[PDB]
Parts: sequence; C-alpha cells; structure tokens
Amino acid sequence: PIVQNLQGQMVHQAISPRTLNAWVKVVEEKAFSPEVIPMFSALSEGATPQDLNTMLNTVGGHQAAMQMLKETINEEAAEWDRTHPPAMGPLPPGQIREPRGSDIAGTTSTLQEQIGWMTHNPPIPVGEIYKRWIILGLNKIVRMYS
Amino acid sequence: MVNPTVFFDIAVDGEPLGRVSFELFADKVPKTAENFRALSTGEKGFGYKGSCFHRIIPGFMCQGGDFTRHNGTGGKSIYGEKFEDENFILKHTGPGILSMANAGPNTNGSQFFICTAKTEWLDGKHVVFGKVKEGMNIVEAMERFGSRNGKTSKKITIADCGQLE
Repeated sequence: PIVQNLQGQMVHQAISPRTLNAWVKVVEEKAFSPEVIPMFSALSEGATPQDLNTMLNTVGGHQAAMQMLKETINEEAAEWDRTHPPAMGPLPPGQIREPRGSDIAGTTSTLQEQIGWMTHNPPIPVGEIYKRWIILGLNKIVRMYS
Repeated sequence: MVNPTVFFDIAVDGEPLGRVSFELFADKVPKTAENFRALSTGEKGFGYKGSCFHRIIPGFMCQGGDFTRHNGTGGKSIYGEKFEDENFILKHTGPGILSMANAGPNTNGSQFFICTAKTEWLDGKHVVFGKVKEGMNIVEAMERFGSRNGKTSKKITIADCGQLE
C-alpha cells in the first residue's frame, strides 16, 4: 500500500500478510454476507490495484463469485474507457502515461506504474477508483448469495 | 521531387512572426507525408490554414493541427478517419523533427508536433515524417508563448500555408 509517511510525502509499503490473512478469514467465516463490504474497505486503506488483486485472488474457493466479480470489474473498466477519451500525446518529459480502465484494475499496469500514479502530485487515484468498482461487484455477489 | 516542401506563415495575435518550411519524408512514410502535404495546401477543401498551435511546452515541442476544434480534441486526416502508424523508422533525434500527435496506436489524424529538443522517449510511439528546413528560429520564438502545461499566452496561428519547391 501507499501510506502516509509522518515526515511528509506518501510512501509505498509491501502488501501486509497480516491484513491479507484478516481479509481471508473474514471471507471464510461470513459466506458473502453484507458485512464483508465494509470490512473490505476497512482493510484496503491505501491499497494499490496490485494489492487489491492479491486480496481478491487469494480467497480460496468461491470461484463462481470471484469470476462474477471479475466480470463486474471488467465491465466497469470498459465503461470508464468509453467515458474517458485518451488524452492526446506526445507525453511531456517526466510524465507517466495516463491509466486506462485496464490500468486502474491492475490488469495491464505494473506496480511501478501504480506507485507512480498514486504518489504523483497530485495523486492519480487508481486504487480508490478500482476499489469503487470492486465494491460494486461485491454488492452483486452479496445480493446473489444472501 | 519525391519529398515535398511545405511552408507555414506563423502569426502571433495576428501579427506575422515568420516562415517555417519543412521537408516531408515521402520516401520513408508516403501516406503520412501526403496527409500533411494535402492538409497544408487545403486541396481537399479543408486543412491547416487559419488553425492554431494549441499546445506549446518550452523545451519539448509545439503542437497544432486541430483545425476542426482548436484544442486538441479534433482534427481529421485526408483518409476519411484516423489512420495507422505507417512505420517507426525515423527517430526524434533533435530540434526540428516533425511528428504525428496521437491518442494511442493507430490514431493519426491531422495533429502534429515540432520538436524543440531531442525526444527519445517518443520513439516507437509517434510517427516521424518530416523536418524543419528553414525557420527553426521561428519555432524557437513560438516556444516563448508556451507554458509547462502547454497553454499558450497568445494566439499562435498558421496564417497561411502551402507547398513550395
């Protein structure tokens, strides 16, 4: 995740195995119950899209759900793309390429990229965007199963 | 001649600044060259005459050719819609390189940019298709009107353009 360094400037930290393990246990306990949604958000504070992916990809079992979530996400990405025409290049010196829908969901972007966007001035908030998409997919899963 | 020569007479809030001429590399990128050539003569009924350079970033490049919306959102090629990256043989080796602006692969329209420094990081991404022949100093004067975000301080127009040689 990207965390506030108490001396200033936002810094990256490696995904936390503890946070992960607490999400995994939320999921094994509650079988897509509505309380998962706030817990997801509670444990994904400053998450990069790669972090979010790792969180979702580690949930053993529930393959149908996970694949329904993927579809909501891939849908939301496509829609974002259709609503945001790519900015005109050429890219100025020192700038990173702008993120498309697949970049935000972390499927075609690198961690370095995601780090650069989220730590840019001002941040380009790919983790928060993705997180909204994921929450939408979770809604759909909770409605299916609960 | 296989490679055409085109000119732009540049104006600043309507006052003439000077002439910039360009060699077009029809011998390496014929389709891209003939697009700019044709847009410069107005022979299809539309093109660069009267348009503006809407983004200029000093030390980087001067960008124009959006003759339909004047802001980077328009432009059109003579092909009846965006066209493919012809090749990436020619490199952005220094000031005066002329190259196609784009919003991603295979989306060449009419927007182009004139480099004012070497821009290596564009190689493989923007099709290089010409170079300034006379008037580099005019391009450098244009950079005086730009800013870090590209917004220009004065209206920089192609008051006239066509073919020479």
